[PDB]
Amino acid sequence: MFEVPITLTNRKFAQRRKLKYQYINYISRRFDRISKKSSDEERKFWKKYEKPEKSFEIWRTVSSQNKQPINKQKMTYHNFKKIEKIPLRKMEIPLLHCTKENKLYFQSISRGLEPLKTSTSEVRNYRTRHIVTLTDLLHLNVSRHNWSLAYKIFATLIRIPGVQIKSLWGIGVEILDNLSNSSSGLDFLQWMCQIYSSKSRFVQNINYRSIVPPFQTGSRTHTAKFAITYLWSSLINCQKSMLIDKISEWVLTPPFMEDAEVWFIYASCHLLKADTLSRQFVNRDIKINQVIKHIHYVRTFLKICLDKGGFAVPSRLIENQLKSFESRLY
Amino acid sequence: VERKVYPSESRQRLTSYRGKLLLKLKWSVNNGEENLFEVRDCGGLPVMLQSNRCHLNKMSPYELVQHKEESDEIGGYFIVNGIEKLIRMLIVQRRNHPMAIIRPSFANRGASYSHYGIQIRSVRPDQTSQTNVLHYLNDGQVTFRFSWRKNEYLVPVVMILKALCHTSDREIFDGIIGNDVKDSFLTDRLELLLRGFKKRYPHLQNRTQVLQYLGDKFRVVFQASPDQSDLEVGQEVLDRIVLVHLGKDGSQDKFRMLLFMIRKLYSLVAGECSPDNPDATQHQEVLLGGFLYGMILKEKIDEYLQNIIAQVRMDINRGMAINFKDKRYMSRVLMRVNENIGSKMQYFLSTGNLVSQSGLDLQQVSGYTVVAEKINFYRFISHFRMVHRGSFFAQLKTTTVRKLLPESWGFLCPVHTPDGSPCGLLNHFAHKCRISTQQSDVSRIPSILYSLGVAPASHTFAAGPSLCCVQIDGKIIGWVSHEQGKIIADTLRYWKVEGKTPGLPIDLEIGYVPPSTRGQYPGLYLFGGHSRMLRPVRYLPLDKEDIVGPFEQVYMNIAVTPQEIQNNVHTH
Amino acid sequence: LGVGVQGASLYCPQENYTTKKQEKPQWLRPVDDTLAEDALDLHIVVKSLLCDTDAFFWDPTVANRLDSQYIQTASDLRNYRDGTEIIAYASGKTGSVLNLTRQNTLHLNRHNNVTSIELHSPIKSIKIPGASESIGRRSNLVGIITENSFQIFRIESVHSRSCDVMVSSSEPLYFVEIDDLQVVDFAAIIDIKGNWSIGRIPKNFNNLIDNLHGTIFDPEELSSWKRIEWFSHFQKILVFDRSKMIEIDFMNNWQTEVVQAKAWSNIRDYKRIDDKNGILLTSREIIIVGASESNDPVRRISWKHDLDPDDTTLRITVQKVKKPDHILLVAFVYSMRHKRIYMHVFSHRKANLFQSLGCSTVLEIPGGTPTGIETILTLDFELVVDFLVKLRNSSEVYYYALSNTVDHPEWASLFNNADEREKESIGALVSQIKLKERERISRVQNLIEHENSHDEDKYLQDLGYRLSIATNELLESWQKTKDESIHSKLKNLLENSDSFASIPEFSSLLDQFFQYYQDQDVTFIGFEKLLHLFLHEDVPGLDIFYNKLLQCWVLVSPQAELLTKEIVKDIIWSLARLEKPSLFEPIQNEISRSLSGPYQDIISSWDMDD
Amino acid sequence: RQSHKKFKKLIGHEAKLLFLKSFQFILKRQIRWLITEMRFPKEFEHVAKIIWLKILKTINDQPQEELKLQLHMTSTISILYLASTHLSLPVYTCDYIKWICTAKMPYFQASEILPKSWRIQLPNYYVSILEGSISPFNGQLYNKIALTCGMIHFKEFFNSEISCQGLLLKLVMQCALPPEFYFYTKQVIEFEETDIRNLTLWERTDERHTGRVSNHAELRVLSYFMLTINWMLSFDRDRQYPLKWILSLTESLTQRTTTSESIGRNIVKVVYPDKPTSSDYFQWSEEETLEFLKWMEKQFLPTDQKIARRKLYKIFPLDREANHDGEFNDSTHQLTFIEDLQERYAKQTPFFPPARKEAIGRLLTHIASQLLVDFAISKEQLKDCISRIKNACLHRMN
Amino acid sequence: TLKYICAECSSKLSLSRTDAVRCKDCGHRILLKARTKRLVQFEAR
DNA sequence: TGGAGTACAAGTGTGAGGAAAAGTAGTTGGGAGGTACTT
DNA sequence: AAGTACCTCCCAACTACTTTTCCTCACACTTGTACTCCA
Repeated sequence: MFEVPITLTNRKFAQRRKLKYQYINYISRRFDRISKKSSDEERKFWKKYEKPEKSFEIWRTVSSQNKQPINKQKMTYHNFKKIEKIPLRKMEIPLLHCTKENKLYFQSISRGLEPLKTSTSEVRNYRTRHIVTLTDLLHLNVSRHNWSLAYKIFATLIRIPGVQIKSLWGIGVEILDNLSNSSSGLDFLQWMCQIYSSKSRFVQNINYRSIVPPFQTGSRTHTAKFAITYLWSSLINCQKSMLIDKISEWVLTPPFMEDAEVWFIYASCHLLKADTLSRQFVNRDIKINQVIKHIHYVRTFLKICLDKGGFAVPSRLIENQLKSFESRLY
Repeated sequence: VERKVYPSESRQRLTSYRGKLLLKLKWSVNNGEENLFEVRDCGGLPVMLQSNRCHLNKMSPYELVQHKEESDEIGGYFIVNGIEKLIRMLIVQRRNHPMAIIRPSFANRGASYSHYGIQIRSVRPDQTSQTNVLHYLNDGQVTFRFSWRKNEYLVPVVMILKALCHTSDREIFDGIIGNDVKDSFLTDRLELLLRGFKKRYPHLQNRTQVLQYLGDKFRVVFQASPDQSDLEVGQEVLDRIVLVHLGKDGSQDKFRMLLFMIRKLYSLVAGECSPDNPDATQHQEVLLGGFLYGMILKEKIDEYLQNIIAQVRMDINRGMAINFKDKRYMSRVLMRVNENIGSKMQYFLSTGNLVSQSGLDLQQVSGYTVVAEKINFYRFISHFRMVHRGSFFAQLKTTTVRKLLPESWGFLCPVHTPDGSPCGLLNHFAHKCRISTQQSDVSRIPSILYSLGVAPASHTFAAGPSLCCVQIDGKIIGWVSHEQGKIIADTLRYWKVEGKTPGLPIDLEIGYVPPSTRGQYPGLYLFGGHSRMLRPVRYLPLDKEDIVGPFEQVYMNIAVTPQEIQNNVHTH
Repeated sequence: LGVGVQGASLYCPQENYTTKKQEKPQWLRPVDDTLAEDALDLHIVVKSLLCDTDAFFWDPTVANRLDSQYIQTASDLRNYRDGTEIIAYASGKTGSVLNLTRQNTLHLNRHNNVTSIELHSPIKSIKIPGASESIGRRSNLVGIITENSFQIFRIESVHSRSCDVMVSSSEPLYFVEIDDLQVVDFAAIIDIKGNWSIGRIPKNFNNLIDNLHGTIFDPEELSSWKRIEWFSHFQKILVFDRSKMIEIDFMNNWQTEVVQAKAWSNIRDYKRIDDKNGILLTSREIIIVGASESNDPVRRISWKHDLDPDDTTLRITVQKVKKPDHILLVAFVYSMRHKRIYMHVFSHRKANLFQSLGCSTVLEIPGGTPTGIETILTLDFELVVDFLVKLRNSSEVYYYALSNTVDHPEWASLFNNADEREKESIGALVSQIKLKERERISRVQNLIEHENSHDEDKYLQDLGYRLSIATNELLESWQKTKDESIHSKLKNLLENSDSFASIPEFSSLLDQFFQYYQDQDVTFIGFEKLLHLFLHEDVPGLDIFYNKLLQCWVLVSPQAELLTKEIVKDIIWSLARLEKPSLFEPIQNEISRSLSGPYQDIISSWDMDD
Repeated sequence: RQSHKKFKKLIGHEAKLLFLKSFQFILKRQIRWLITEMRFPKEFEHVAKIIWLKILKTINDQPQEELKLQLHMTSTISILYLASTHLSLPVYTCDYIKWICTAKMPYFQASEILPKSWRIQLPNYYVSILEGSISPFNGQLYNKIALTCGMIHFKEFFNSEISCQGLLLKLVMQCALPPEFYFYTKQVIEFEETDIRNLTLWERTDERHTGRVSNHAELRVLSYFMLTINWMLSFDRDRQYPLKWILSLTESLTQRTTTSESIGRNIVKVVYPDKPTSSDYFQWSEEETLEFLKWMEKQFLPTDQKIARRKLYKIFPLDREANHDGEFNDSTHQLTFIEDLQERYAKQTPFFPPARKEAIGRLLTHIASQLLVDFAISKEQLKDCISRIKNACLHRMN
Repeated sequence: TLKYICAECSSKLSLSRTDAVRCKDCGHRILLKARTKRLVQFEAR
């Protein structure tokens, strides 16, 4: 039922989804000469858009320069029955050497009738068949508040050859919520960003199967979601350590200047460092030239994200916390 | 994947302990209306052990055994293909202080050129060296001198003095004429310097017009771009060459120092100022390893910009792609240009050759780095403590550059130097000679001198050896009497070693020069900058530990044992 | 106001973390990590009842076929009858005709004067929009969708003494443009295949599409999925599909492409929550709670969540709960393929800084997949809530309430036929079995009498006698003709072999006969270790092989013994394979295949390498 | 450079013997195990070679050019099936269609660990026949049986002995009934047959069609329990099975237990999605699942950039990180197969019509679809199984 | 048996031909040779 | 009782598709850099 | 020879549509062999 980590190709289903997207390739070149006047056959469709690289969808904020007036030419029976007369006269030539349901699959989707038949649930391979049932069971007691068992489903899941990148890292909360004799959970995202430490450019043009980019690859202009999660995993775990002067040195090495938030979490590694140390046990020259640094760090680490892209902060009382840290010393 | 390499591993492999050089570029175009940011790779350059950038930095001796080094690891050197090498320190002239050299090796340059002159070495705040020699002529016409790439240029001084701030010629004149009209050696030598220029350049009246001519003849040897007018070339000459202690926003203050490098010079050709000896450990400083290494790394990314442009100059030979908002055409360029700064920097650390298509301000191009041998532990520690006087001075067999000199007291060891050919050129530092690396803060000190009896520079209109010119780092700011700065050299010392303001550092040297009959030029000279030689002494009133340079120590009476402290003489 | 955002969107997917920090060190947890602490929460259904009533595909244009929402009539404005709860549900042969008071349970009205109003063009939409929350009164009319036209009702003049609800209807205009209209919502406002419109709905009950409009048609929206709302009451509409958002002010000229989502999402609902600022989206694997901007209220993209499952039929309903410090939001995604729900707990605040708490799941009736579910908004940390149900292949409208603290049609029409021609035929066959069940009920009883007795001591050596002679016939049956190269019957006695009652002897007499052939030409097999597949467990001896068959049917057998006794002895003569020859009959057959099978066929018959 | 490289998809005839070489060595692995745990004797192994020695001749009688040897993974099931119905074993194909969904004998993924030397010289178009491609569905095990007893005379030369006293007796113990049902079905099988006793198996030599007469010997025995399950409590004046007994008759049997046969029954529901309530895995308990997750510990014995995943092994240990349930825990605390019988008989302790015929019809929903999962057929192929049993008995008594 | 030493993780792994010059318990490159029982003789001077 | 008309016993005939690993191959990340061109 | 011409020197992201050709059956044509209103 859940979104599965299986890389499996099928003969009859990879035809019929080519036979799906090539049906777009004749209903969109008719509409080129409807909205204007009035050798692989999939790659033309993907170059018609821009791949997101941020989330599941590519977005734009609204009250912007993205504006255009609405078409008022109504679309009716005299223009809709003619957008699909030219494909079915010519896209019926693969329909006579395909399988007997690649006719069935294709006629139904022009007329509503979304499939009850999802592909990887009857596949009965006995090895990608064991994966499907275990994934519903994986989320089951997680959504029922019982962590002794769903923690122990996962180790059996990651010894089956065929599992993929999605289920690896996002539900590592089962170590986060063991806590009695735990593995501490932080050394997990160390290794997960170790061997997957690619700085490859976002390839943007492959025919995307078996994965989705915006959670699990290390492409540029927005870094890995298995990378910035490690910082937020460790930093509140650094606040629970009461290693601040050992953790701001781990932003010191990577040159992730392809993003904005990774400097704001670095705009608090030296903020909270100046929380305990800006008391100094006074109630006396030694930490005065240490506190007075550890705010000016934050003064151009909060600014350095204001130099970067999208990160909207309430800049009135964030500064008022920072100004008041040096009023502690007076 | 990207794993953590340790310098134990780079010794086994016999490879160089390199760190990859990130270098992002700003390919902007069309009055900067399109802007491209390309963090591009430039090869690995070797990195110093126990630097910031080596992994051994904040590392326990217990953990140095965990990663297989000696428990008392020295560091501070390079591993160049297994051979442990380091950049030798060299002795160069003190920054930002106009020396008063006499030199018979000026008479080679032509007839009527004298033997005297003023030499300054203004460093830039990014450690770049630049010498502005100021000669003297029998004719009276003082000729400024500098070097831009590999050549030697001569200009009349008033052409600069007209160009620095917007002066009339009497504003130039009475600028020099502070007092001492009645001296017939000021008021007559000064005439031909003004009379000749009005005769030589009658058609160059004001500063906007003198920059029309100065950026004209120095246009194409500076390789400036055709969008820049002749004044904007000339302003860039005035911001790249003459007195680069400030650069821009100091074109008033760069004027007030050339009024000081002439009134010194006229107080030399009469002989009221005895000439400074550059060997004497008081006008010479230390050129460190990294500060040299941070100049050649600036030079090699100046030879990288000019090669990208040379590639586009190889694209004007085609009509191939005139496409400068194009993304891929920039990649078409830089996948062809030699962007390997890897073995361009390591080649400096292998052979010792200081290759430069531009050219530094130093005079030799070899022997900059050696082999840190390991034949015992005494030999290996003394590489880091050695300093070489300079590779040119092996020519001069006059032993003045080789002799033990009294200003080496506490800075250079009188004993520890080898015998044989470099016996004297290869003398080491002392047990406590600690060197300033960062500079200090000077945003507080001028507010303290004006709080004392110092009149400011602009309001005053005075000069001469008979007053005391107060300077900080080659920035003339004041004028007082000789008994005034005689107290300020005690007053600033109390205000320093006690806890008054964090703006006053303790590495600051207070070089008060007392006035003397035909001796060194009197003045009160402060330096706080990079690359000085400092050692700890014990200051007797308010008894604290004090820091004293080799320029203060020429005029102090520092006792040795407290059995031998006399009265009214020893402050330290 | 929130600190960790981007502006394109605002992230918190399932169970990983959040990305923000307010940093308020005032002794009260100086961090606002969204995964907040609470006690455990589990939802318990309350079973009740409310009322009564191609093969590999399922259509998107069918959305709703039942409704019950607090909508008020026209006549209760001067009277203080504060809001009504009326019923409307589809009925008929294929569901075309259309026809309460929350006392303790949710049930049909008490004097059942429902009007089964006749509709000759069938039902695919039973839905009201309601009104806005800050206008002063409720709406009083509902427009639905028929397969031929577009009808308009009116909720006027309901009473109390008769519990009667009538409507006054406007005549529907048919499809002048013959395209299937998708969803109606008011907020003759329509969504036909191709285009949209706005209409001034009339004000009489006895007796217009405005003169500016536009289209919505897309070629590469492969489904016919559409759904429409309005945005924030100021002349702005929202037209959706599986693909994008169409925001039109029909007075201005401004089209907006915010949700560019033909890439990896499939929008399966769009729902306007009653607070007009926070509007929810529940498309493909996404759960967006995108709010409104205060500068220009056109859209804010706010706190969103992923949806982990991979279902394509997810509807949604969202019920607010107004508690004195936070504002609750849920999400019911129910399937016409399966039973699972997947929900959230949100807490909307005033300064637009709102978090989530966790996810939780409930299931349904096993027989049927839920096809229609609506909340009960109730006149507007003990997480109690309630909702109605309706399922596919289940036309029985139950009631359930989530508090905090089935035979198939392939069976019934076949078995127990109405044949009078053969009524007593099987009817005698239930007395044919007892004619031999009780023929064989007393022969065992005489064996209950004789237990190791003397006239079956007659039998037991005769059982040795007639099972010792007729073995060498079948051991000299194939000695003359052993060269076969081209069996074990053991039914040689013919008395009954069923008139002797001893468990420890007849096993140990056949096993006594096995050792009698310690010579060749016969191979015997065992029973203590071969015969275990009934018991699913070890058999050390045959006394306790039978005893687990004897300690299992004590009461349910007729007096525990007589049917149990001839179970195992039957299996003894059903496992009567004891007369295969010795090894020299298979092995010389194995060499005729190894040698007439040529030099390719040696290694073809080859075990023994690992 | 070609001297180092071999095994390159090019083997002409020896590769056609590779599946004739590999598929007896894996056969050697399968029945040697059946003596070890499934307790079948020395006469279970000696039988199963000549069965394989005349299945080579089944291909060798066809000509060598364009031979297209028709075999499957169910071939080693079907030559094991001949070591069952000739050997007079009480076994039924429930005990082979389910114990491969527990995968006790090495049937699934017989390429991965079983040969250890005969993988690399395989062309990749017989690779879908040597390993665990799919599971046999909708009677696919019952269709290779037509290839088995059919071309060579398994009748005449040997005996087709579904021990018909057993599947009746097996279904007695499968669902906790009074043992009068063991003899109730006796005069039902013996009334729809010509030459009444000792049914035989369907063979095939000419056709390509599944049996619409449904002449499989075991499949007919499966239908024979399906009307006598309806008779004794609705066609009954005797009313011996009482009226309070009906409530704990169906729903007690439709209640999840945790025996070693009922946990292993659940994976048939996992592998086969087709039948309803095959997705009933959501309603497990803790020790019902740790047995399933230690059922994985017999799944995983068949089923330089590798030391990185060693750290994934290291940070996720299969055993618990502190005090698992192995050493200092229960010796004998598992509920057995002689318990869920006897507990329900302790539950159905009472012993001494429209509200009855509907309340017996609940039992028709359970056990006539409990038959469906224990053999993995479809309910529309249950309808081919029914429609030749009742009308012919309607045709034979008249 | 001829084996070698991983310099990094200190794990004695042998080396056949047509193999990577690597470690296999860690992923290290530089790898050093161990000694076995072999007769060497010395004067005690 | 002899003769039909629709329900139906009973033999053999057509093509046409799911298995999924198996290794090769679809554009731009990639991989480096002095040798190779007659205007 | 005089500084271009700029052609490439050149591997290969995750699989891209091929891909090795093997193998399970589907889905109804045939006219009695059955059970029957007019004749």
